[PDB]
Parts: sequence; structure tokens; C-alpha cells
Amino acid sequence: VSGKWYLKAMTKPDSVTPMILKANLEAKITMLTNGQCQNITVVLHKTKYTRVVFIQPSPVRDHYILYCEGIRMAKLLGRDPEQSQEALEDFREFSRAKGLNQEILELAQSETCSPGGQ
Ligand SMILES: [Ca+2]
Repeated sequence: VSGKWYLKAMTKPDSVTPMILKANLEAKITMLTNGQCQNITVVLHKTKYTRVVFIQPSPVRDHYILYCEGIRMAKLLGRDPEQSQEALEDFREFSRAKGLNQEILELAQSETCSPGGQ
């Protein structure tokens, strides 16, 4: 669960850069949001982690599913960028199976974020 990862879907972002999980666990995405850039860097510490976040394996080759409470959403991380309909279908069930049913948004993959006119 280390290295380049791709946040593929989620139950706001207009595009998203790759994810970098360093091992407490430490993630860095940068997120394109209405012509801005949100550079995130969230340490996850082991208590299910900490917001509160449960990482769980996906049933599918090369994918993981995140549940986090703190509003509650769900995310589908992948190890290679391409769309996996069968990874989605499972992320949907999981998402309804945990109380979340507000549009599986499948994310746009940019290699950089440049702010509007910045
Ligand atoms: Ca938008």
C-alpha cells in the first residue's frame, strides 16, 4: 500500500494528481478545485486510522477502498490509472452498503495542478 496511487472515484474535485503514500501513514495528493490547487498532506496514525479513516482491500486486482468519517465519504484508490468498471461496480455496492449514495464521481487524472491564471 505504498508508492504512486490513483484516487479514481469518490461518493468537488475537478481533477486530481497522483497520490503518494509514505509509511503512521502519510499521503500527498494535490486537487484541482474550481481553478485552484489544494495540495494535501495528511498523516494517518494507527489507532482503522486517523478525521477517522478505515482503509480496506478492494476485492479487485490493484485497488483499495477508503471509508472515512469526519460528513462521511468513500474513495476508490487504484495502482494504475485506467478505468476499471469492475472496480467501480464494487465501490458502488460498498458505498450503498455503508450509507453513502450521492453520485459515484469518477475523477480526472492530471499530472500537475496549475491554478487559474496563476
Ligand atoms: Ca467544480
